[PDB]
Amino acid sequence: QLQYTPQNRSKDNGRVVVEGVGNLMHHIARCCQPIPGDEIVGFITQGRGISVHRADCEQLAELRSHAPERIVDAVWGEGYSLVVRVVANDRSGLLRDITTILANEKVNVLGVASRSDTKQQLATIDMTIEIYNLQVLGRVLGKLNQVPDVIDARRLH
Amino acid sequence: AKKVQAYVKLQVAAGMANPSPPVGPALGQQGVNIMEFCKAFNAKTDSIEKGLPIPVVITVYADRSFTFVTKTPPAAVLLKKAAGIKSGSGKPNKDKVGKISRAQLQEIAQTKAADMTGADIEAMTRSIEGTARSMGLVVED
Amino acid sequence: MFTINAEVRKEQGKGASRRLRAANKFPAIIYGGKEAPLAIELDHDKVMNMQAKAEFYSEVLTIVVDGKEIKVKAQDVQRHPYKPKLQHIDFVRA
Amino acid sequence: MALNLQDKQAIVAEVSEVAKGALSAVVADSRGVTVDKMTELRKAGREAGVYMRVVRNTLLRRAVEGTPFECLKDAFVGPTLIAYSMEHPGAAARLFKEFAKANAKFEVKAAAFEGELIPASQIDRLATLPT
Amino acid sequence: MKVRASVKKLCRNCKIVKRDGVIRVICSAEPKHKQRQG
Amino acid sequence: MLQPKRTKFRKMHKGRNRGLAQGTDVSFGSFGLKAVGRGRLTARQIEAARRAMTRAVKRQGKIWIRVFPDKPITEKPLAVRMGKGKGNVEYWVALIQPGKVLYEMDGVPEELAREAFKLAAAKLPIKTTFVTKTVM
RNA sequence: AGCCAGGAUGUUGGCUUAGAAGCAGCCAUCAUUUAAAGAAAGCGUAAUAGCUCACUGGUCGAGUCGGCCUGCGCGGAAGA
Repeated sequence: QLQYTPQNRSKDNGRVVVEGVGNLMHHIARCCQPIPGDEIVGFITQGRGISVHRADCEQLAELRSHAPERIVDAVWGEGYSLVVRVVANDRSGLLRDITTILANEKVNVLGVASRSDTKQQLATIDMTIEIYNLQVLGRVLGKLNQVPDVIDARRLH
Repeated sequence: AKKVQAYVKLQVAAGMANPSPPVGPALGQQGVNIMEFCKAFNAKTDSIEKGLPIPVVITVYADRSFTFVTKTPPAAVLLKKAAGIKSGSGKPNKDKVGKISRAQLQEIAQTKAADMTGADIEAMTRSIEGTARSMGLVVED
Repeated sequence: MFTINAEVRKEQGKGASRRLRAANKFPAIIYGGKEAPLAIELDHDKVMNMQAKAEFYSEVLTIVVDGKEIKVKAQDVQRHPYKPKLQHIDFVRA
Repeated sequence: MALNLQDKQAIVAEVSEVAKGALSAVVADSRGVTVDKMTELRKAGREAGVYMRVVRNTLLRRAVEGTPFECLKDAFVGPTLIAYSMEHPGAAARLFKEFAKANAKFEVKAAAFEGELIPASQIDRLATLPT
Repeated sequence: MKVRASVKKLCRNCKIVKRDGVIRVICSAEPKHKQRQG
Repeated sequence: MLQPKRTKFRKMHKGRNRGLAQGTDVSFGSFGLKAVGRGRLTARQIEAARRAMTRAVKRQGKIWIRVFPDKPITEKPLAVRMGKGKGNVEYWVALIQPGKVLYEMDGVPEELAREAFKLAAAKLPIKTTFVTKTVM
């Protein structure tokens, strides 16, 4: 029920300035969920604006395999949204421990696509957030990392 | 001179000095004037170069009065210096950050040649290289 | 280099074999090339320490018996189900 | 440590330098400090690179089986700890007095080495430092 | 003092002892390690 | 737990546990915790062991479990008069003959294998012994 | 096995952090003098410093240390 103006934030633009020009309708690529990290070289789709695909990733590379001339780079202008994932030990509240750190977290924790299964203690969380600065994440990761049950805190592409 | 009855190192940079928070206690727990520490750290560093953290073996004699002898700038300091970096590797040896041609590992070595154990100066460089690796740097020499 | 002492076996029954095994020595067999396969009673412990080394299960080995030195190899072994000691050995007359 | 010949890597190394072994001096250093021989190995590692290098190993099993060669007077030099005074670059020279410099400086002391007759002087510090 | 059926070193400064046949892990450090039975 | 999904029959004769099991020599991993005594294993015991063995070495390393329960075990409901038909399979088990290697392990330094296996062995009802993978 | 000593330098290794200087956590883990001293095994601080180990050098005067397979015991062991 805690579930976006960010859908109008890209409309607020300035998130990208492709090859020397901004505005250009673009979006996050579900594969390399870019953030103001290691560049971005947005692909030009025939419709639906630019398909920013972070920078360097198979799909971003396979479009090279196709007709690469469609692809171009982009700076960043001025850092909204991101999907993140952390692995844990089964549960017994070790997920609630995440939920506890989730309670600690300040950023909007949207998609809480939790998972675990396996034949045992392997557990995870497909959390999605609106994190801003790149530095702010590791902080959460560090806050996630106090709990050794939080066996693998990390952002995923 | 008097041994170590209030002798410790330090980590300010260049001629810069004064605060208690970072290392004031080095003198703060001693009682020696922190402002005498300022001007006098410059008694040595009034000519000493910027942002290259140079430690000073505080030398407070067995009778309150003192002197001091800074170390020539640290190897880690002269790597932040020679590498073109500002900080060490994001993650050690598995990645690099700034180059230091061995003529510079050696020049810095000739800084330590009068401030460190040695016989083989390039071996001093071997220490500065392990130093370069541990902190993770563009190893080029 | 690897070398053992051995014996032509007397009775070859399961019983005599078993107790012989209780006698810190155990039956082993050697065959290949041509000779009628020969029963080889042999001391346990020596073989035990000798086998620990992996080379034992690959290299040419020399088995003693009345002075003759056959140069077989370690073809196979059957160990005790839950004890360190062996139980039986098969030798290709390399 | 390691087998006889490996401990001979030590003793044959020592003896290899015993060939240059002229002036003789010893001491049982059951007490000292890293700083002094840090500056002394720094000394040999400065004024003349590597000379009279002392990888001290004083057994009545090493100095003894290291004695036969030269400095026969080493027969009564082995029990308890033993320092190595070796000549090479300026034979029968100050190499001894350097440990006099160390003497006044906490090594407990060089403890009045009896010295031997290979160059000349024994317990006394040499009077001939080359003109 | 523990009187359980196990008893074994609880550091190293703990020590095995067989007084009256009875095993008692005395500990020259932690008083707590002291135990009996074995 | 580790019960077998589906079965030809929902109940089975008590049977006998004589003999020396075939699952002997180390196969997959680098070591293994061979059984020594004789006895049976409730599936939950295997799980208690697996965890109290896995957690012992964290997620690094690898663990094979040579045995499977499958044998059904019924029980008469409490305070029930004899006969009246077979009970109900309360739990599953595995007949374990001596020499039936259980948890084969791999990927970690031997000392660790000794470390964990000692623990899981503590959970187990039957005596055990560590074993190193052998060359033929 | 005890007892003497040393136990360092680059260097307070980096990253991180208010701070890591052996020891917040993540990685490097080489080099120098080396008798020998882990970019530190334990304690320890706000970081420090400090104290002890590894290891090495003295002493001493003979075996000694760690495992395996086994024979008999011991502990675990409380009722009217």
